[PDB]
Amino acid sequence: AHAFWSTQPVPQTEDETEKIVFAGPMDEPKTVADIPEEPYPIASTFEWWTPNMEAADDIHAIYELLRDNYVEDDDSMFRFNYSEEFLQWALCPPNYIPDWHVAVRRKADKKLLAFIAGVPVTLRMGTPKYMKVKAQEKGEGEEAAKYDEPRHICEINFLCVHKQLREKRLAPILIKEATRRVNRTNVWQAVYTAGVLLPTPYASGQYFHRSLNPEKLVEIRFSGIPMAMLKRNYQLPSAPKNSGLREMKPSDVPQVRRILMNYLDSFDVGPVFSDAEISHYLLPRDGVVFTYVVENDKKVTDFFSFYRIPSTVIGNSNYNLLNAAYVHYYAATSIPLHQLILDLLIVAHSRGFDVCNMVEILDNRSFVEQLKFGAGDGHLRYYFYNWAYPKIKPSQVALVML
Ligand SMILES: CCCCCCCCCCCCCC(=O)SCCNC(=O)CCNC(=O)[C@H](O)C(C)(C)COP(=O)(O)OP(=O)(O)OC[C@H]1O[C@@H](n2cnc3c(N)ncnc32)[C@H](O)[C@@H]1OP(=O)(O)O
Ligand SMILES: COc1cc([C@H]2SCC(=O)N2Cc2ccccn2)ccc1O
Repeated sequence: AHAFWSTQPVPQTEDETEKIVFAGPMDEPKTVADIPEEPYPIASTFEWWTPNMEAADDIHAIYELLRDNYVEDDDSMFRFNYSEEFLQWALCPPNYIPDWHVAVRRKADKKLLAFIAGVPVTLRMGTPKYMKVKAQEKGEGEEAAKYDEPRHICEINFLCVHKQLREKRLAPILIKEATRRVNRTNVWQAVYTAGVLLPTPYASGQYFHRSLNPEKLVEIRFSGIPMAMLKRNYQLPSAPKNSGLREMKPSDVPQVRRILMNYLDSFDVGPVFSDAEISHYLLPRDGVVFTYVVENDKKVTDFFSFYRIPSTVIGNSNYNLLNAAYVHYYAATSIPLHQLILDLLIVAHSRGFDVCNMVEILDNRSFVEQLKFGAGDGHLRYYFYNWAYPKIKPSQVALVML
């Protein structure tokens, strides 16, 4: 059984979620007034802390916790090493809610012991297309469309319990207190992803990896194999191919918004961004996010973005860090996607990245073979809290998780 997740308003089995035909809430309907104003009880040796994620020193403390105690691969060879500048960026988008950033500290020495963050996101999460077709067949269109409006919900990430406190049931308490703070803000859904299987994902996709520095990837034992031929296989132009590719600037915001919103529209689950959220999530930030538009005749017709997450290489001597670029949002209207993403690779490689990672969401599958991405061991499972949702393919997901 799941002593925690069984008590939660999520579908409980694969079986249950094959049964779901309409999008909609699961729990009893509640009001802010129904929600306790006191934080969830925790042991007297601990205290709740709300870090200030725009304070360098508080960001550094979260940083160290995640550097030492966040997500590893199944073989404990790699561990995410999210940068401080990246943490500020991911956790402080426009209209972020400081109270959604939730820590536990040892009351004695203020040692940071645990963390979970929520940020606001406006998400389209109405009944998916294949199920609206069935609803129409059965004269149930209105029930199917009832929750079509884009919803203001919580996106959770960065759940982390210090290694020294593992399997002590501290993660359920963090999730309950996060849930409480979010509910007190009159928000009743969340979206989150995990590499592990929990009850119960609405979508799952494989990760894909494109080697940019195979010598290094082999050396750290991420890849296997002659090195001259492997280098030759993965070699890339030294400069981008699309004439008038350039980094995004602030005046591109409205057109990038337009073409992104038009594109993400075609997917069942996807975010809606204001101009302020496009500027936050897509304007270039050194070491963090990198975004390039195609502009021809003073008009932005395509773009791509990727973000950086270095990983600690745990076992190797010769290297302590892996530099990885993650495919972020993009849109193509003037060139095949593979031609657009080729430039992403050239740019990533030119800037010193070792590998380009993505999950098979969006139309990421459409360029896998031609650009030489290979399937990895990772899977990313997508979940909602308090939201019934029919199983969809990952190529119907348009929400990139950081
Ligand atoms: C309305 C708004 C709602 C807001 C909240 C929305 C929900 C958000 C949900 C969180 C979204 C997070 C998205 C990400 O950030 S996914 C990345 C999570 N982080 C890591 O994997 C870092 C390395 N690992 C750790 O820090 C710990 O092992 C964690 C903290 C993950 C578990 O700590 P620990 O190992 O010390 O265990 P425990 O004894 O305290 O707790 C055991 C219980 O925890 C359940 N568990 C294990 N892994 C996960 C997991 N990734 N999501 C949710 N639950 C998980 C597990 O099944 C068990 O419950 P049950 O099986 O007994 O029933
Ligand atoms: C080792 O395989 C994977 C690792 C990961 C995550 S787990 C901790 C981490 O640092 N990963 C990122 C990573 C590590 C090595 C190569 C590419 N991506 C995601 C997808 C994968 O296929």
